Amino acid sequence: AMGSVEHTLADVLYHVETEVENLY
Amino acid sequence: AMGSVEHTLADVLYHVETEVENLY
Amino acid sequence: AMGSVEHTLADVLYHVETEVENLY
Amino acid sequence: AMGSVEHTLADVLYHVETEVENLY
Amino acid sequence: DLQSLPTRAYLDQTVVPILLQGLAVLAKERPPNPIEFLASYLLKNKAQF
Amino acid sequence: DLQSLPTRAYLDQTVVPILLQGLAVLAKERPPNPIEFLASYLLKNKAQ
Amino acid sequence: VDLQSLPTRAYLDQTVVPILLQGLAVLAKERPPNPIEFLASYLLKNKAQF
Amino acid sequence: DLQSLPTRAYLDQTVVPILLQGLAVLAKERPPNPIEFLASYLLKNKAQF
Amino acid sequence: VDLQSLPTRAYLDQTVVPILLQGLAVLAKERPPNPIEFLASYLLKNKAQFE
Amino acid sequence: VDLQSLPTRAYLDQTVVPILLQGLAVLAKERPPNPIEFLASYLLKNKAQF
Amino acid sequence: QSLPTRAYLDQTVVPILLQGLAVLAKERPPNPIEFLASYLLKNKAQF
Amino acid sequence: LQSLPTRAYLDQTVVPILLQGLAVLAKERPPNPIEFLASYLLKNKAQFE
Repeated sequence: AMGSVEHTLADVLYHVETEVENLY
Repeated sequence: AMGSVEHTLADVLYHVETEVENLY
Repeated sequence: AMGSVEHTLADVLYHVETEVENLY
Repeated sequence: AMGSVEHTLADVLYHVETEVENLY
Repeated sequence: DLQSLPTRAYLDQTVVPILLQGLAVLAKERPPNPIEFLASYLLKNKAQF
Repeated sequence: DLQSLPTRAYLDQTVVPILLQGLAVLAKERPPNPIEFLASYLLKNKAQ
Repeated sequence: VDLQSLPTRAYLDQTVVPILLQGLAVLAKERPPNPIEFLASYLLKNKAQF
Repeated sequence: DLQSLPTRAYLDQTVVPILLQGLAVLAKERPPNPIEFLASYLLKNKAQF
Repeated sequence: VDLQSLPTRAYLDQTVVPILLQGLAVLAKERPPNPIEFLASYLLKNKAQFE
Repeated sequence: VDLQSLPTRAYLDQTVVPILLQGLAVLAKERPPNPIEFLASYLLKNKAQF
Repeated sequence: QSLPTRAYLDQTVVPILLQGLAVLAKERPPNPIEFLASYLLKNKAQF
Repeated sequence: LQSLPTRAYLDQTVVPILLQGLAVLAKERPPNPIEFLASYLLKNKAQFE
């Protein structure tokens, strides 16, 4: 299930990219 | 105030990118 | 497995209680 | 913005109840 | 009661248990009409919840 | 596919959007028979 | 509930986020020659449903 | 080319910037018809992207 | 069901959620140099009113 | 990096949300006799790591 | 364990990956992969 | 590189090898998960940079 791994990494990337230090 | 907008768009992109049709 | 199902319903409930109409 | 506070706490609670140890 | 409860507590006192069991059965069998099937589960088991 | 999806992905691809909309409306209306109201919503809205 | 006084994120979430989710989903699936025009057309053609 | 890009990269190379500016203007002004306003922003500023 | 045997959500809702709501509200309003210390102190200064 | 001007949600997420995540997780797991006191003490005792 | 993939990764490596990639994005060293591996090994104990 | 947005940077540096790493990790499930991932990263680094 490559999809699950990709979803997991997407969660990680999303949280990193949406860090307050990264947005503002 | 760009941070809130960028955050919103990030949510959108996340949901689009993790669609089941795209992952599996 | 009930864990996955309960996780799903948890997502659903989270979105419902955090609907803009319910918070504000 | 009490809605914002409730949304934040909702995020926290959601995360806590969806810990794998609480689900599985 | 019910009506004056917070959103989550309301759903928890009304539809969450039957939805948990319903989604469990749905996820296990995976029938051709998942939504209709879920609704039918809800209706066929309402009295017990 | 479908059959072989993980459970979360399966439920998310089948019933979760309509459940989101349904439980939202349910929470708004708060009828005397919540289960019948929800099943009925799912049924009235199945096509979409 | 007034929309004028909502925080930015909540405002955008209550106005355009749902239609954008499905719009960008369809966009990503189809990938038309004129992406911006296609997205705008999607928004206009489905606004009523949101 | 675009056709062969991953989802995120495709959207980043096509519609993300104009959406940032559009959603920014939308959030600032908050017009009575937000979806139509956003679509109109996209159309009125497409040329710069 | 006693606290101990409640599901995670119900337990937190009956224990710390209200005081956390008020605490975070005041915190968000004041925005002190030490937000965590401020929140803990709020919790202590209002414990009795929240059981 | 100016906290002061952040939206409420972003402020709380940049200040107290992580420690609250770990704190309520521990709280839900242990369930002490005095949850509010226990929580305040958790925040004070782990403040430095956050 | 007997966990689904996502739950397994969420219980094992996701938090340390969150903090690791955040730090990576902040610093952006000449050695992204080596820096990340080193972050995981040096902070393994806290997770 | 230096000048990329957060996501594009992570995509150009560590995302592919992390995909392969998490795939193997999820498949094998060692007692070793974090150490195994770091070691995977190190042992396959050359093919990814």
